[PDB]
Amino acid sequence: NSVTLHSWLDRYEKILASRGIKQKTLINYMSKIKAIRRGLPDAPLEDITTKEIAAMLNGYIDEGKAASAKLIRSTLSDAFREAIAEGHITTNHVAATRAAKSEVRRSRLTADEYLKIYQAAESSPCWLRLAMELAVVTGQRVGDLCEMKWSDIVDGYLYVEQSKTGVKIAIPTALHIDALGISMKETLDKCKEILGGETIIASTRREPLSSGTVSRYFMRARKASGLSFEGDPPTFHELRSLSARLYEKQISDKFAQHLLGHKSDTEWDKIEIK
Amino acid sequence: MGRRRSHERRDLPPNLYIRNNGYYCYRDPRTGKEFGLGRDRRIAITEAIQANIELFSGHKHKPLTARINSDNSVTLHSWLDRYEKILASRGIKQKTLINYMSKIKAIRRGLPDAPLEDITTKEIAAMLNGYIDEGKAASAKLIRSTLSDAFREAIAEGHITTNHVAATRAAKSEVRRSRLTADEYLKIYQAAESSPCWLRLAMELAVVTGQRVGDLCEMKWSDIVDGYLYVEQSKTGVKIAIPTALHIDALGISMKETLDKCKEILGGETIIASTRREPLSSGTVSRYFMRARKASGLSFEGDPPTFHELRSLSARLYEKQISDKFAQHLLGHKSDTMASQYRDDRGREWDKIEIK
Amino acid sequence: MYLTLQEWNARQRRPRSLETVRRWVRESRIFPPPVKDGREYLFHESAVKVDLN
Amino acid sequence: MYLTLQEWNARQRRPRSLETVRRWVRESRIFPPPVKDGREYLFHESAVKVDLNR
Amino acid sequence: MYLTLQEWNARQRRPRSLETVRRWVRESRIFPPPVKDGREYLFHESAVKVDLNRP
Repeated sequence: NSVTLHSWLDRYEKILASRGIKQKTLINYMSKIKAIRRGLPDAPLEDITTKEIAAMLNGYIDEGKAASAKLIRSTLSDAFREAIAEGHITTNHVAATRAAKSEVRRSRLTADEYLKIYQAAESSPCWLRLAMELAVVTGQRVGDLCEMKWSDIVDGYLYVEQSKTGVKIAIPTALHIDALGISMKETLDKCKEILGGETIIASTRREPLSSGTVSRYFMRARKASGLSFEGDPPTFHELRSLSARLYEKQISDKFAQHLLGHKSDTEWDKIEIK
Repeated sequence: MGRRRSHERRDLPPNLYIRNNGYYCYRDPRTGKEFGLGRDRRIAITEAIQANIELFSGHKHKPLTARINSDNSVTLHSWLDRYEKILASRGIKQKTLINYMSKIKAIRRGLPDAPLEDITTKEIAAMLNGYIDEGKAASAKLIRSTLSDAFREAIAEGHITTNHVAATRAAKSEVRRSRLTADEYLKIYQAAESSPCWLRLAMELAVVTGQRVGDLCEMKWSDIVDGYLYVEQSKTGVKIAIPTALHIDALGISMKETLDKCKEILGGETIIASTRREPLSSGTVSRYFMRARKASGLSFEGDPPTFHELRSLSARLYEKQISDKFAQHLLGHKSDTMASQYRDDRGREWDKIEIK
Repeated sequence: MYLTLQEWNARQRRPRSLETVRRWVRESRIFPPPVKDGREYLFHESAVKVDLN
Repeated sequence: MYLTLQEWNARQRRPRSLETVRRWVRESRIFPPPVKDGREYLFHESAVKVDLNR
Repeated sequence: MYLTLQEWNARQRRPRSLETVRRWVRESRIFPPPVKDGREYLFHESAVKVDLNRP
């Protein structure tokens, strides 16, 4: 015999542990499995009906967390699909449901807003301002900005190894944003004088900092400025979105794509005469 | 009663028993005694069944007053009421939601409020075809499409196993609306004289820009900067910029001459206002256009043209006047599937094939 | 995983003689039915004495 | 995946004496044969008993 | 890739003694036979003990 839902979810986690994926990634799925535990009773898989699955799913959709429902529904479905592979059951009662379409409500950042936040970051340490200008001049993600060492800079270049995708690019130390008044070179040297550490962005103790504190302190200066938005207040990651939006009208669109680390393509167009 | 109902009787006929040793007996309507029938359940049951007769329609249960009950109670209308709520959470564009409700209110009036599982495919086609013979072919297509989706959500929430609506056919419906010609445009133009002034300007502005009627009565004079008319559609929501340097040589109208002709005559916050310096609904600009249509004394095949046809005629002229790549961006289109369908004639004027 | 004839009858309420229990085997009076290993029968831990008629 | 004679007898319907386990191998009553590797048989992960008779 | 005397024996179904493995090498009970390199023996990746006897 040996059935039951929970018993399977325990033998399912080990399966994903051999899939060979990122660390943080494996953790994301685990958090989804635990939610299913306290979301559905402990009984054989062949007993679980599609109704109970949608009863728990919609429960997270009404609470406002529609995005979470999508992942939990997409993860719970994979468990059953791998369960059938073992010969446990015969059908996937999760493929009968429908994922709730969620729309991104995280507002973007403009030029005026950024200037209002940078000045409000005065009460904050002396590395936040540097992290802001750097994240906008390089347009890189907060994750790699913390793993940047002064050894990466080679003859006027900036070797950056993206952790997320894995793309490898080299941003020259000649860039400059013509809208806020920031220069790549002047920004880097400003970090070598003020900060002074092994990494371009360090702490007051001359030591590397986590990527969870760089955007954390940025939030404090966000609510301290006193700016209202529509939806969810922008974050530190938005500096990356603002970076490209500026470089597209400062140089070229093909430049913003190469700066971010993209390869493929994927508002108010103009109707030319021809 | 003495024994009342018991638990074993719940699955046994009236004149049947069930001892402690899993044995069954055959009561006698003469003295009250009994004999030995069988050891099995369905066997001893069927025996007592063939003895007098079967059960009945449902269940007896008739003590003195009443008690708790928890039986089945499936219903279609009950589900529909819960379906209308789920739709309001799918993020719709107002109007579209009303369309659904208009199709749901017709189903509950054409189909019993019986259990969903009891709803056969036959009773679904009986009502469907009832609206196909009345000429309402397009209606039958929307009603079946909306009703079919209602069951897909039902299956997802543990109610039914299969959709008996995905088995029926969808009634095809060809467009009966005729197309407008340039020689017909001027005729209506002269028949709009008896009509207000804004009707002779809204018609020239809906043929020079080729914009939707709804997005034609929502354009303010502030949406015109440096000679560019920034228009944000409401249907698809695609933004565009129409230059004031556009004129049709097939009708003799300029967009810079028509625009300024709406600033003095009309005068208002909107390019196309009324006689009270106030905005005008989209479901009225077309109304006053139909009057001049019938008054002009015309004659078409099938359903007569309309104000929306001004968008079709505009693109038809913008394809021969300049190019095809021009009458594809001005309309706000991007796909390459309707660029050939919005070019058709439908059987109005023969596609004159020149040397080229 | 299984239980011997003695280990199964010893857990019963009214432990009958070996022969009698062996007879309920040939008469299929025990379901789930026991399987024969080599010389002894190994019933299931949930196997019960289904007394019918 | 190959197991020993002791580990194999532990994963059967009924664990018997090591002597009896060795007997089956000698009498060729298991598909496939263990194949002596040095001085200790190595059962296959799918090597199950068959049992004959007359 | 060539494994050593210890590495090869550490990947068998049942790890034995170093002196024991040395005995097979002399009894040709290792197919294929290891190669002499320096002072130790280098076995093949798919090297597995065999029985050169037909009773």
